[PDB]
Amino acid sequence: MQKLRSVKEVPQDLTNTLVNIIELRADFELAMVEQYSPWLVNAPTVDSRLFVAKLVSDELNHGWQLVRLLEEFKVKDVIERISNARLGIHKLEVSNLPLFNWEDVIAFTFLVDGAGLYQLKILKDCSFEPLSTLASSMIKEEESHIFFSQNELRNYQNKNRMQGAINFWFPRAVEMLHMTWSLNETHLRDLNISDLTKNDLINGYIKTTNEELKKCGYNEVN
Amino acid sequence: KLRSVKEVPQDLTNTLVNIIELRADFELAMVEQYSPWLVNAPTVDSRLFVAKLVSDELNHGWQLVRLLEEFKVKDVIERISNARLGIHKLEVSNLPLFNWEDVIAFTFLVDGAGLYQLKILKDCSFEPLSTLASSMIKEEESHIFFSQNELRNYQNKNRMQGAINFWFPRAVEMLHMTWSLNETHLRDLNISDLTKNDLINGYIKTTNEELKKCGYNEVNY
Repeated sequence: MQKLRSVKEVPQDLTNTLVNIIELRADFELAMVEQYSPWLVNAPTVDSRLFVAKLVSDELNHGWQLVRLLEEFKVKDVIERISNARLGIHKLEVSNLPLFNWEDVIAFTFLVDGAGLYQLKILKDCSFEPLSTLASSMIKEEESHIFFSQNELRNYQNKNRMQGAINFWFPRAVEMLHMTWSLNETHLRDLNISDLTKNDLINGYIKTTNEELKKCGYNEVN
Repeated sequence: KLRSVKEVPQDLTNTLVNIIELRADFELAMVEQYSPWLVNAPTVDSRLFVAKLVSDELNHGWQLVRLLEEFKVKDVIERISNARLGIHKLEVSNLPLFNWEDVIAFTFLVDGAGLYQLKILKDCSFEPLSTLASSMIKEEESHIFFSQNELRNYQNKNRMQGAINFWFPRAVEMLHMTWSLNETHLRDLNISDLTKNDLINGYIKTTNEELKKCGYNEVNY
């Protein structure tokens, strides 16, 4: 397919869907800044606190690189809405939930941030070059978040308390993946990202995640 | 020059531990003080800076705590780890930064005053602390540079002056908190400059000159 290097190369018909895709991703990552911030001080170990600092730094930098992409689209009201968004007025329900306990941080990183990586791997093939380049550079940082959470899962002592957190966040991660299904299918095909709304992504996410949970010593969520 | 804890005489150990503890507590308190501003700073560049400062202070603070592990002071390490707003050593470390002008004034004046002390600690006889103090100077100087730019660009100059007038005497008070340390022990550790009046007089003089160059009124203590 032919690439779209600039906003000038994007037809007016595609702008609203492309803006909404970038807005949704910017809001998701900036919400993580609020959700993970209490754990800079309260994470159980030194290495854990250092990781929370890295993730917060990564999501904040990712988030404002996405918002900087929107400046080229002349959508000042969308940018102001993203900037003023706080817990309770984020787009996704999963973005309006605080992470009160350490097992919520682990389960959220592994399952919700995990589900977001499945979407990011689709966006790396987007016809709009500024977004596909930005999505590709973010994958390595998100994979280190999953790797850390996988290690925290294996090392967690209260396996019953951890399972309870997995059982809470797993269906919410699945519901989050369904939130793209309202986007224009014709616009997604033109942007080469129609894989976002197919059932195969959700079935593949459930299958692989349940396989990883088993391998980490936890019960599958079905 | 003292390369390890084995090389440190017993009569300096308590003073050296207290110096490292005080610095570790100051920097970890900044994590709590600056954390609300990751989301609430007024601009994108401001939020990015708060992330960098939080990351810097958290990494240096826990590197300072790692030094105390060889001194056999597990109760001191546990006290530092459990410290939260209200039980930090310094009064200035128990004050939240409620408004953006408090963040600017705190960075420029309190973190500024801490850089004056850090420049003295870079010459400490105890090698693991002097090396650690030297590596943070560049990171702390970027915090001051940012706050100087935020000062110049601040629109409500009267509201900014109020924040300066509040934090300047508290930064001066903070510098006096080393005056309870053993003077003989500080000379032996080559850090006696910490308790000299020249440091406080030089800090007030330079800060007031720096304040005027940014378009603000001097503070007389």
